[PDB]
Amino acid sequence: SIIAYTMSLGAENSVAYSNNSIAIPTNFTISVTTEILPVS
Amino acid sequence: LFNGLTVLPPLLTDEMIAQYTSA
Ligand SMILES: *[C@@H]1O[C@H](CO)[C@@H](O)[C@H](O)[C@H]1NC(C)=O
Repeated sequence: SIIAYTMSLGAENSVAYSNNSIAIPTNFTISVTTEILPVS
Repeated sequence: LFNGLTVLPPLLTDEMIAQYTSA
């Protein structure tokens, strides 16, 4: 049946911070998106 | 910051918004 919820803004995550820490990748990626727009 | 004029609330809050920013 039907329901009503409070809106979750996204899934809690966190950035492991530390004054001597870093994050650098190893593998790239290519990802196509879209953007539809009017002209007339 | 009646006569049939209704004011509504928004979808997002003054609170949630303040939560988005924090992120
Ligand atoms: C990079 O990602 C592709 C597919 O996502 C994978 O096939 C490839 O092995 C990855 N390379 C490394 C170095 O992880």
